[PDB]
Amino acid sequence: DFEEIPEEYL
Amino acid sequence: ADCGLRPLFEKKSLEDKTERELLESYIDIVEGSDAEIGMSPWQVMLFRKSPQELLCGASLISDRWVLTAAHCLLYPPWDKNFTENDLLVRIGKHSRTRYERNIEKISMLEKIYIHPRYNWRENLDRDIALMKLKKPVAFSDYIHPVCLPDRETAASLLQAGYKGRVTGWGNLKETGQPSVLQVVNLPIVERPVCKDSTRIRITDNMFCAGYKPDEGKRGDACEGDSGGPFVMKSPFNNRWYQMGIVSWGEGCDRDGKYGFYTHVFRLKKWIQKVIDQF
Ligand SMILES: Nc1ncc([C@H]2CC[C@H](NC(=O)[C@@H]3C=CCn4c(=O)n(CCS(=O)(=O)c5ccccc5)c(=O)n43)CC2)[nH]1
Ligand code: NA
Ligand code: NA
Repeated sequence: DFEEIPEEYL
Repeated sequence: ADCGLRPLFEKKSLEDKTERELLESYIDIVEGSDAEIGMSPWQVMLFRKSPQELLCGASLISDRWVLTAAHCLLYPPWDKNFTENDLLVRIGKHSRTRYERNIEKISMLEKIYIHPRYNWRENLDRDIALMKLKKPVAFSDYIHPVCLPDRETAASLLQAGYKGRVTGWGNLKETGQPSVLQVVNLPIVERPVCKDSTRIRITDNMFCAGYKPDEGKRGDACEGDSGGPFVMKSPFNNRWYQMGIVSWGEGCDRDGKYGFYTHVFRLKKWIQKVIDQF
């Protein structure tokens, strides 16, 4: 449901 | 220090659209409304890394600590037991699902601290946990900590009939999901009424809030709102204080049922203790 978040956050 | 003074309202001497309702009760989310931008700068989103999902609400109490409900991280009967590497904390959000570029700040957790006496076996008594951020978040117009009550703030505001405010991205009905952060102002309810509404054993670490089936106003926290803040504005110094944490309730917004909140002041000693012990 969520827009992807900056990969660096994972 | 600067706690509970919102950059976009108190600081510029602007009032949000429903605060008068709070203040007017001090004797001068289901069924909420969309929050205004920067209305709840301390509202934090507990985010699951994988799958990527909203776990719970939470609140910023300093530049490095987040307060939430312990049942948000640990609930063995549902095989719930999150580690700091399991979650992400998202601060300064408005929109529930979109990544608010240049507005929100996403943080990693350093340590999770659950109340040692959190009673998950019976009634979620002492449902509180602290999460310390890997790095301090920088305050802004949309990110700002709430104040923790002191004994005399707790004393004068925590009264039946006095309204508090709950915010969250939680379900819109027991049986809907907002796109934007929702608000609802609810009255604190007399403890006997709280007790008489449930079979569960109510402890002093709790308070309930909501309207009476007769009062003719509705509203309640719901799924996904868990761990969020129940706050009040002090009419003495104009600051916002977190009195409660969304804990538990039977259904959402049922007639003759109330939401139950972790009594932040009662557990403030544990909060201080872990904050300057780590
Ligand atoms: N009205 C209202 N406002 C906010 C809400 C809540 C609606 C749902 C959420 N709360 C929960 O998922 C918690 C957490 C763990 C266990 N659990 C239960 O089994 N019950 C429900 C069963 S119970 O109430 O008999 C119970 C209480 C305490 C421990 C176990 C069971 C319950 O309420 N909880 C978030 C706020 N409701
Ligand atoms: Na009872
Ligand atoms: Na109700």
